[PDB]
Amino acid sequence: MRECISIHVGQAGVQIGNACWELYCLEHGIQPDGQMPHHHDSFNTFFSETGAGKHVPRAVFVDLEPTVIDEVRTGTYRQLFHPEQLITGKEDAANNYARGHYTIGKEIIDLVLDRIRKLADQCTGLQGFLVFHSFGGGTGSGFTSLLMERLSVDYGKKSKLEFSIYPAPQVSTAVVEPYNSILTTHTTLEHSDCAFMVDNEAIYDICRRNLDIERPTYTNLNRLISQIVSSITASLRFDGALNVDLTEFQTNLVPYPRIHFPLATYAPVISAEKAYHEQLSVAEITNACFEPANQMVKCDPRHGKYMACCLLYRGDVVPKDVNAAIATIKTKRSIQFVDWCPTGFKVGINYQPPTVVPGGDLAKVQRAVCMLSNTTAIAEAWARLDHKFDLMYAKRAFVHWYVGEGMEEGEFSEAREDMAALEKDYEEVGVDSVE
Amino acid sequence: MRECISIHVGQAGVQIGNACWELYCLEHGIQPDGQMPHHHDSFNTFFSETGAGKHVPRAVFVDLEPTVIDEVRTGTYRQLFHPEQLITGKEDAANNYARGHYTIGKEIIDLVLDRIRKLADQCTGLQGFLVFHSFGGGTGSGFTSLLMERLSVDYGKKSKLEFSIYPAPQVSTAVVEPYNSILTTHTTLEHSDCAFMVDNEAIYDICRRNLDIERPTYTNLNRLISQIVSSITASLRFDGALNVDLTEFQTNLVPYPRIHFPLATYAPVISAEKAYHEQLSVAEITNACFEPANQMVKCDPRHGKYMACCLLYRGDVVPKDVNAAIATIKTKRSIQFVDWCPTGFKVGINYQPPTVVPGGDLAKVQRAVCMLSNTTAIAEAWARLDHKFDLMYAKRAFVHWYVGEGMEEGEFSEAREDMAALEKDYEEVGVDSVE
Amino acid sequence: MREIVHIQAGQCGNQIGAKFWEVISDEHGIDPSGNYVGDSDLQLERISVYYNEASSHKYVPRAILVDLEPGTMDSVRSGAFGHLFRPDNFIFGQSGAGNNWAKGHYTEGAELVDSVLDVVRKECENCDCLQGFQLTHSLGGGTGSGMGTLLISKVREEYPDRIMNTFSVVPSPKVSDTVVEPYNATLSIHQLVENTDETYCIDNEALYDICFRTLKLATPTYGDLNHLVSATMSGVTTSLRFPGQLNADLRKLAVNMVPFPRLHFFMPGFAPLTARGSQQYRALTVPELTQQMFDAKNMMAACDPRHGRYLTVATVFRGRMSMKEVDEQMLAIQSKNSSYFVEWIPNNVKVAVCDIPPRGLKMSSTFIGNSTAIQELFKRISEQFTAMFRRKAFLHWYTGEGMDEMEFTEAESNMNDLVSEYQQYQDAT
Amino acid sequence: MREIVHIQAGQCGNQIGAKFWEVISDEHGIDPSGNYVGDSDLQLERISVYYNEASSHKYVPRAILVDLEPGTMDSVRSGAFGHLFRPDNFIFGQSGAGNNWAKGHYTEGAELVDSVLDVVRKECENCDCLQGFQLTHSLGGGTGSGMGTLLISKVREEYPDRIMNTFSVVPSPKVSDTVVEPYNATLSIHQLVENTDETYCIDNEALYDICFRTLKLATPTYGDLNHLVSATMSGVTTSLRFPGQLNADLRKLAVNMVPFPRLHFFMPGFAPLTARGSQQYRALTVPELTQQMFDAKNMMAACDPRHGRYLTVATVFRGRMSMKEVDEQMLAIQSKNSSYFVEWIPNNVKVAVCDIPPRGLKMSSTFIGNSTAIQELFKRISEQFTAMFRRKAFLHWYTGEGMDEMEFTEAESNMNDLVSEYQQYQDAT
Ligand SMILES: Nc1nc2c(ncn2[C@@H]2O[C@H](COP(=O)(O)OP(=O)(O)OP(=O)(O)O)[C@@H](O)[C@H]2O)c(=O)[nH]1
Ligand SMILES: Nc1nc2c(ncn2[C@@H]2O[C@H](COP(=O)(O)OP(=O)(O)OP(=O)(O)O)[C@@H](O)[C@H]2O)c(=O)[nH]1
Ligand SMILES: Nc1nc2c(ncn2[C@@H]2O[C@H](COP(=O)(O)OP(=O)(O)O)[C@@H](O)[C@H]2O)c(=O)[nH]1
Ligand SMILES: Nc1nc2c(ncn2[C@@H]2O[C@H](COP(=O)(O)OP(=O)(O)O)[C@@H](O)[C@H]2O)c(=O)[nH]1
Ligand SMILES: [Mg+2]
Ligand SMILES: [Mg+2]
Repeated sequence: MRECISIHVGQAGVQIGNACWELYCLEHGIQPDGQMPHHHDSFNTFFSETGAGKHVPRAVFVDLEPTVIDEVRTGTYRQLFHPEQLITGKEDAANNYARGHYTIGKEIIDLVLDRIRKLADQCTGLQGFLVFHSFGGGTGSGFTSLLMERLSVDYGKKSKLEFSIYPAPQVSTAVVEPYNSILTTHTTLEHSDCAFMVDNEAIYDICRRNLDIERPTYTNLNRLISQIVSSITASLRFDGALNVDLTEFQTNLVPYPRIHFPLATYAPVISAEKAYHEQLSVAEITNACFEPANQMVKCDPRHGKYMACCLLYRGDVVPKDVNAAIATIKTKRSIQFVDWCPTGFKVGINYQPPTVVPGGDLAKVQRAVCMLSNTTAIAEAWARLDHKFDLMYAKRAFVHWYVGEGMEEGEFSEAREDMAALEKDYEEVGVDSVE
Repeated sequence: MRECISIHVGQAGVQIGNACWELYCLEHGIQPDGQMPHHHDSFNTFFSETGAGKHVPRAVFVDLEPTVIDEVRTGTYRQLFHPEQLITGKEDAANNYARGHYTIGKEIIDLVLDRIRKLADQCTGLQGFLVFHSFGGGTGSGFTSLLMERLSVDYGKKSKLEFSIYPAPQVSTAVVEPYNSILTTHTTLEHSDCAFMVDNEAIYDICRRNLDIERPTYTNLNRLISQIVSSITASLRFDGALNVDLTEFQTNLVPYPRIHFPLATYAPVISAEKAYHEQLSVAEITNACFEPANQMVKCDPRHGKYMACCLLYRGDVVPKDVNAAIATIKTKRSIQFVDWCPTGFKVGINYQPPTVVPGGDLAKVQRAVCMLSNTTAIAEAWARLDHKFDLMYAKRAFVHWYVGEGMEEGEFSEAREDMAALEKDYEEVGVDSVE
Repeated sequence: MREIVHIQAGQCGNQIGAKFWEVISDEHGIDPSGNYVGDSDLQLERISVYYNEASSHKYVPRAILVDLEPGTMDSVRSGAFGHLFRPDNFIFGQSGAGNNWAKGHYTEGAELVDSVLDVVRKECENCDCLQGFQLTHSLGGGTGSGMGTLLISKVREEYPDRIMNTFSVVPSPKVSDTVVEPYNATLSIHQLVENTDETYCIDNEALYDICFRTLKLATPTYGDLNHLVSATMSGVTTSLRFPGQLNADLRKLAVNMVPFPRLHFFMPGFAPLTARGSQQYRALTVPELTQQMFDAKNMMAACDPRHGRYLTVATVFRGRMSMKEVDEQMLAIQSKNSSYFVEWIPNNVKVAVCDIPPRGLKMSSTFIGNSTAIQELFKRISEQFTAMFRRKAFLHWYTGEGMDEMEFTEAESNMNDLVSEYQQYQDAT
Repeated sequence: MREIVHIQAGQCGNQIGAKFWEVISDEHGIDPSGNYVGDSDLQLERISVYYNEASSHKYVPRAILVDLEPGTMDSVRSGAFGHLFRPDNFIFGQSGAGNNWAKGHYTEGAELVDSVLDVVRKECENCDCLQGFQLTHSLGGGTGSGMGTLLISKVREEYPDRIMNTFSVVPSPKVSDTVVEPYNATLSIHQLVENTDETYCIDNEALYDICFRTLKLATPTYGDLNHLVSATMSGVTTSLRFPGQLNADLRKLAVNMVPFPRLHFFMPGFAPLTARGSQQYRALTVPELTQQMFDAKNMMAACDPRHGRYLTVATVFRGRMSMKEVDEQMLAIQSKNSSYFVEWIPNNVKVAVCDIPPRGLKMSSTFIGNSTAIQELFKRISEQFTAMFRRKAFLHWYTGEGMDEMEFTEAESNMNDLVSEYQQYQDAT
C-alpha cells in the first residue's frame, strides 16, 4: 500500500534491473511467470497483482537500442513483465549526451511519461521513484536528465532516488565519460532527491579480495548492487523492529540541498567456503562496513568527513549490540564527523534475513548491514572529473558532435562553472566553525 | 416484445451485417440454420421465430450489385436469412449519388418499403430502425437518403439510428467521396434521429497499436463495429441493473435538432496475449475510453467540447465504481463540457458480459464499456470536407455525371450552403454564454 | 448479369483478342472444346458475364470478330482455342482496307457494318442486363481504325446508355510501323473523343522496352506482348468477374477516372513483372507492387509521367491482402510525389481489391492513370500530321473515297483544342 | 533494425566483398542457395541488419556491387556464394576506367552513377531504420577510387545524417602495384576528408608481412588477405549483429574515435593470429590478445606506432570473458606505454564485448587505432605526388577528361593542411 515504481534507463540500468528482479522474485517466492506455490501486504509495494495468481513488477524498461530489451523479452523472465513496460528506441544515443537529451529521447519521452502516469494512477500510496542508470552512456545521462526534469515538473514533492554508476578514476570503458558526466550532473543537481554513488572499480576490488573470484562477470556486480537495493527497500517490504521509509533517507542524509551524494557500502561479503571460521558479530560486521577497503567508491574515507551515515540491518539483530557497536565507532579517531552534526547516524532494523540467490556467489548469512554514507571525501572525486573535463575542453576535443546535436558551448562553460561551485560548497562545508 | 429491424444498404452495410449477425448468433447460441441446442424473451427483439426451432433475423439486405448479396446467399449463414430479405439490384450506382437516389434505387424502393412494412406489421413493440451504410458509395448515400425520406414520410415518430462510415481525411478509396458525402448529409440532416460516426482510418490505427495486428482485413474492422453495436443493443436484449432504450439515446445525446452526430468509442481492446498483466479496472477502462487515441474518429477531442456522453457498461460492473470514475473524469481539466450543460453523462449497466467470437482477435473480458460521445471537435471534420468540395466544385470536376443523371447545379450550391450553415451552428454552440 | 460484349477489329484486334480469350478461359478453367473442366464454383458463378451457356452444357465467348480480309481470321480459326468461337461471328470482307482509313470508314466498311450491327443486336438481346462493350483494335491499320470508329458511332447511336471501352494500340513515338498512320490516328482520335467513354492508350514501344529490360527477354514475339495486354484487360474485369473485399466495375472506373467528357484517355500499367530467375529473389509485398507501378519504366504508354501531372489514378489488386497495407502505401505514394498530382483533387487514388490472383501468383496489381503527360503524344502526332498535310502527301488516296481536305482540317482543329484543354488543366490553379 | 547497406567498388572491392559475404554467411549459418540452415536463433534475430528476407523464406545480401568492366563481376557470379546475390544489383560498365581516376569520377562514372543511386535509394526505402553505409574499395585503381568518391559525395548529399564507413586499400610504402597511383590516391583522399565519417586505412604490404611472419605462410594468395580483412570487418559489426555484455555500434565508434572532423583515419588490427601448429602451444588469454594487438608487427597499416602517438583507441572483443580482466589489461597497457599516448585525453580506450566468437575460436579481438603515426604515410605520398607533378608526367591523361592542374594544386594543398594538423596535434601540450 506504499508503492514505489522502478525506472531502468540505459544498458546498465536494464541489466541491474534483471539482477534486482531476480532477487525480488526469489525473496517473495515468485515464479518467473508471476505465480507462487513472517511475511505479511509485503510484495504489494513492488508487485502489482491481477485477478489470477499472476503478479507483475512496477517497473519501466526504456532504452534506445533494442538489443538488451530484446534479450529481456527472450530472457527467462519473459512472462513476468507487462509488455507495455518494455519501451525500446531504434538508435541509441551512442555515448552522446546531446542525442540522449535533445534529439532521440525527446521523441519517446512522452510515451515514457504516459506509462509512468498510468502506473502511478494505478497505485495509491506511492512513496517515490527508483532510477537505475549509468553515468557515461548517452542514453543513461541524457534520458535521465530529461526524465528527472519531467518528473520534477509533474510530480513535485515525491521521493526520487537515483543509482548512478560513478565512472572509475582509471577504468573508463568509454572515452567521453567526463563530458556526459558533467552535463548530467549539472542538470540533475536541481531535481534529484538523493543519488547513490557506486563504481565498478571498487566492486572489482571487492569481488577479487573478499569473494575470492579473480575473473568476475557483470552479472556478479549486478548481484551485489541488487543485494544493496534489496536491503534498502526491505524496510518498506518487510516487518522490522525499527522500520524506515525513503523519506527518512532523504531527510537524514541530506543536510544541504545541493549536497545529496551518499556512497554505498554493504556487508558481510565472504565466500561460502569462508562462511565458517567467523561468527559474523554485529560489531564485527559494522567495523567491516566502516573499513575503507569494503566501500563501493574508490575514495579513501579518511580523506573526508562523514556528514551523515545510515546503517540498515536485517536478520537476527538486537538493538543493544547495534548501540554498542555504534558507540565504539564514534569513539574511534579516524572517523571525524563534522563538528556541527553531533548525531551522525540513523539506524534501521529488519527481521527478514538477506536471501542468497541459488547459483550465486555469496553465502547464506543470518545478519546483514548496508551503510549509505554521505561523506566529504567524494568532493575529491569531482576534482578528478573537473581535471579531465578541462583537458578535453582545453583542446575542444569531441565538441563537434555535441554542438551539431543540439547544444551550445556556453552550456559547457556553465556546466563547468556549476561543478566548480559544487566543489566550492563541499570545501566550505569541510571547514570548522568559530565560536 | 420491443422489436427493432435492421437495414443494410451498400457493400459496407452488408459486410458489417455479416459480422453483426455472426456476433448475435454467437450471443444467443443460435446455429447458422436458426436452430439452438441469466437469459430470458431476449432474442425476440432481433430474432423472429416460426413454429419450429428456427429463428430468422429482422433484417433487410438491399444492394444494386448482386455480388456481395450472392456471397451472403452462398455464405455459411445461408439458411439463416428469409430469402425475400435479400433484395438485389442489377447495376450498382457506381459511386454516383444521382444514380443511387434518382435513377436506379427509385425503381426498387417500393419493393424495399413493402418488405419493410411487412416486417413492421409482423412486429408489435417496434422500437425503431438500424441503418448500416457507408458514406462514399453511390448505393449507400443515394439509397440511404431515399430510404430515410420514405421512412420519415411513412413512420413519423419512431427511432431511426444510422451508422455512417465517415470518409477518412487522407485514406479515400473513392475519388468522389466529398460530393456524395455532402449530398447525403444535406438530405439526411432533416430525417435522421441519430447518426453514429465511425471511420476506417481510426480503426486501422487502433488495430495496429492496441490489438498488435499489423495487417488487418475488413473482417476485423467489421468485428469491432459489430461489438460496438452489440453493446448498444444489449440493454434491449438483456437484463441489466440500469437499462436504456434507443429513445433515451436520442433524447440525451441530441441537444439541438440538427446537431445529432455522436462519434463512437469502445473499450477494452487488447490482445489475448496481453489479456493478463492488467486487471481491467472500471476506472481504468473508463480512462481508456476517454483517451483520444482510443476513439474511432480521427478528430482530437481536445479540440472540441463534449456536449454529451453516454457510457454503456456490460459484465461484472458495480454502480459506485462507475460513479467514482465519472466524477474523476469530470474533475479533469482537458475535458471541458459546454457551460450550459452541467450534466454531461447518461449511464447504462448490463449484467451480460461481452462475448468474444471464436476465431476472433480480442480476448474474453469480464467488463466492457462503449461510449457514444457527441462533441464539438467533429465540426472541424466538416470543414475538411467543405474544403475538398469547394476544390472539386471550383473546377466543376465530375459534375457531368451527376447533372446528366437527374440533378441540377443549384442543388449542389444548396447542399454547400446547408453544410456551411451546419458548421456555423456548430461554432455558435461552441461559444460561451454571458450573464 | 452485367453481360459484356467483345468486339475485335483489325489484325491487331483479332490477335490480341485470341490471346485474351485464351487467358480468360485459363482463368475460368475452360477446355479448348469450350466445355468446363474447372474446379471452383466461383468460375461458373459469373461465367455468364463473358460467356454464353450454349445447350448441351457448352460455353461460347460473347465476342464479335471483324475484319476485311480472311487471312488472320483463318489463322486464328485453325489455331487451338479457335474451335470454341461460334462460327457465325466471323464476319470478314474480301477487298481489304489496304491500310487506308477512308476505305475502312466510308466505302468498304459501310457494306459490312450492317451485318456487324445485326450480330451485335442479336447478342445484345441474348444478354439479360447489358453492362457495356469493349473494343480491341489499333489506330494505324485502316481496317481496325476506320471500321472500329464506324461501329462505335453506330453503337453509341443505338446505345447512348451503355459503357464503352477501347484498347487502342497508339503509334510509337520513335518508330513508325506504317507511313500514313498519322492520318488514320488523327481521324480515329477525332471519332473517339466524339463518342467513346474511355480509351486505353497503349504503345508497342513501351511493351518492347518492358519485355527487354524488366523481363529480360531479347526475343519478344508478338505473342508475348499480346499476352501482357490481355493480362491487363483480364485484371481490369476481374473486379466484377469475381468477388472482392472492395469490388469495382467498368462504370465505377469510368466515373472515377473521367472528370471531364473529353479527357478520357488512360495509360495502363501492370505489376509485378519479374524474370524467370529474378523472381524468387524479391519479396512480393504490396509496397513493392505499389512502388513498381509508379515510374516511367513501367508505363504502357511511351511518356514520362514526370513531364505532367496525374489527373486521376485507379488501381485494382487481386488475391488476399490487408486493406490497411494498401491504404498506407497509397498515402505514402501520394505524399512523396506531391508535385506530381493535381492540386484541386485530394485523395486521387481509386482502389479495388479482388479475391482471386490471376493464377500462378499470390498478388497482382493493375494501374490506370489519367495524366497530363499523354498530351505530348498527341502533340507529337499533331505536328507530324501538319507536316504530311502541308505538302498534301498521300492526300489523293483518302480523297478518292469521298473524303475532303476540310475533314482533316476539322480533325486537326479538334485535336489542337483537346491539347489546349489538356495543357490548361495541367497548369490549373 | 539499424539496417546496413554494403557498396563494393572496383575489382579489389568486389573480391573483398565476396570473401566478406562468405564469412558473414558462415557466421549466420546461411546456405550458398541463400536459405537458412543454421542452428541458433540469435543468427536470425538480427539477420535483417545485413540481409533482406525475400519471400519463400530466402535471404539476400543488402549489397550493391559496382564496376566498369564485366570481368571480375562475372568471375564472382560464376563462383559459389554468387548465386545468392540478387542479380539486379550487378551494375557494371563496358568502357572500363583504364586505371584512371579522371574517367572514374568525371566521364565514365557520371553515366552509371545515376542507376547506382537509384538502386541505393530503392534499398534505403526497403530498410526500416537505416544505420549507415560501408564502402569497400581501393585507392589506386581508377574505378574503385573515382566512382567510390563520386558515390560518397552523392550519398552524403542525399543522406547528411547517416553514417559512412570506407575500407580503402592504401598503397604500400615500398612497392607500387601501379605507376600513377599517387594521383588517384591524392584525389581520393581529398574527397574522403571532404565527405567521409571514418576511413580504415589498410595496406597489402602489412598483410603480406603478417601472413608470412606470424601465420607462417610462404604462399599467400589474395584469398587469404581478403579473408583476413573480411574477418576484421565482421568483428567490427558483430557488436550489433549479436548481443553483448557491453554492446557497441558504428555510431559509438565514430563518436569515440573522431575527436575532430578531418582526423578520421584508422589503422586496424586483429588478434589472435596463430599458425596451424603453433596454436595449441599458447594460452588464449585476454592479456595475450591485448599485448598482441599493441606492436608494429600486427598493424594492418605500414607505419610503426612508436613514431607517433595513439590519439584514440577502440577495441572490440568477442566470446565469453571477464570484464575485470579486460579492464586490468587496458589499465596496464595504458600505464606501461605512457609516452605513446596523447596527454590531454585520459583513459583513451573504448571497449566493446560480444557474446559470440567468430566460430572456431574461444575469444577474438579487433583493434581500431587512430594514431599520429599514419601521417607519415600521407607525407610519403605527398612527396611522391609533388615529384610526379613537378615534371607533369602523365598529366595529359587526366587533363583530357576536363580536369585541370589547379585540381591537383588544391588537392595537394589540402593534403599538406591535413599533415600540418596531424603534426600539430601530435606535439600538442
Ligand atoms: N555495474 C554495472 N555497470 C554496467 C553494466 N553494464 C553496463 N554498465 C555500465 O554501462 C556503461 C556503458 O555505457 P552505458 O551507460 O551502458 O550506455 P547505454 O546504457 O548503452 O546507453 P547509450 O550510451 O546511449 O548506448 C559502462 O560505463 C558501465 O559502467 C553492468 O552490468 N553492471
Ligand atoms: N468499415 C468498413 N467499411 C467498408 C467495408 N467494406 C466496404 N466499406 C466501405 O465501403 C466504401 C466503398 O464504397 P461503398 O460504400 O461500399 O459503395 P457500395 O456499397 O458498393 O455502393 P455503390 O457505390 O453503388 O457501389 C469504402 O469507402 C469503405 O469505407 C468494410 O468491410 N468495413
Ligand atoms: N501490340 C500489338 N500490335 C499489333 C499486333 N499485330 C499488329 N499490331 C499493330 O497493328 C497495326 C496494323 O494494323 P492492322 O490491323 O494489321 O491493319 P488493318 O487491317 O488496316 O486494320 C500495326 O501498327 C501494329 O503495330 C500484335 O500482335 N500486338
Ligand atoms: N588487399 C587486396 N587488394 C587488392 C585485391 N585485388 C586488387 N587489389 C588492389 O586493388 C588495386 C587495383 O584496383 P582495381 O579495382 O583493380 O582497379 P580499378 O578497376 O580502376 O578500380 C591494386 O592496387 C591492388 O593492390 C585483393 O584481393 N586484396
Ligand atoms: Mg545505450
Ligand atoms: Mg455498391
